[PDB]
Amino acid sequence: FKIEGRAVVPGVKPQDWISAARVLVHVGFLKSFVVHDIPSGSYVVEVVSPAYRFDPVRVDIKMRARYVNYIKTSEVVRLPYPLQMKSSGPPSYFIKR
Amino acid sequence: SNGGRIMRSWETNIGGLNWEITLDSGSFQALGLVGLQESVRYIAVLKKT
Repeated sequence: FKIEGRAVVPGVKPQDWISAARVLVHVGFLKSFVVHDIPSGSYVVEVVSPAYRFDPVRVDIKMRARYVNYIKTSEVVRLPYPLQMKSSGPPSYFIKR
Repeated sequence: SNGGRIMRSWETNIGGLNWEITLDSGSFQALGLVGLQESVRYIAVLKKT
């Protein structure tokens, strides 16, 4: 089976950072986003980037990704369709004085 | 890759993939790049079956 996805940034002209993406969960790459030849179950995927942040998504594949919370196994927040991720700016690893 | 199963093409400029597909089960005896009379439209795969 497989996993379709889009992985977008607001205005940052994606192509450049495509050189440093490697989606984990089975590994996939960018173009858009596809992961071939997996089994069916409850898998949590994330879009790795070293200079960006992407919130993970918990697919429970018929495809439905509801939410990752890790506390309450039984929960449904019904995310519509594949892995929209909102590219929440640059993560702040540096700290001021 | 993967013993004949998976096939990918890249761009060689930025690292930007352009298309990936998957094949049947085999052993990948060999691969070639065929063109008919003046162009190279097609590619060929041989997997022992």
